[PDB]
Amino acid sequence: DSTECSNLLLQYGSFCTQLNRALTGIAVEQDKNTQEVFAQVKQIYKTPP
Amino acid sequence: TRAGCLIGAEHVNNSYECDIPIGAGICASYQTSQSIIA
Ligand SMILES: *[C@@H]1O[C@H](CO)[C@@H](O)[C@H](O)[C@H]1NC(C)=O
Repeated sequence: DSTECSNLLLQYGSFCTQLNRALTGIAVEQDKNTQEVFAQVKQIYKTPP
Repeated sequence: TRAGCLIGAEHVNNSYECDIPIGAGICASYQTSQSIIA
């Protein structure tokens, strides 16, 4: 909540941008992990009685 | 959605294989004029 933010951003928010890119890659990477471990076969057969 | 509120795309009831990971069971694609669908 600092009253100057644009100067702070243009001087040091690019490191945070790169690290946020790293976290976004990790997040999409975890989603792809869940997809490849649970969706090996994409066929839905209903449970028989 | 459970992930958040989405503005700017048209929701469709039918489902396809998705390439843009949104989250909370929702995905995005650009095919339908032509507009982004969720
Ligand atoms: C999608 O489902 C909702 C469920 O209420 C319905 O109101 C809507 O008309 C449906 N749209 C299409 C294109 O089937």
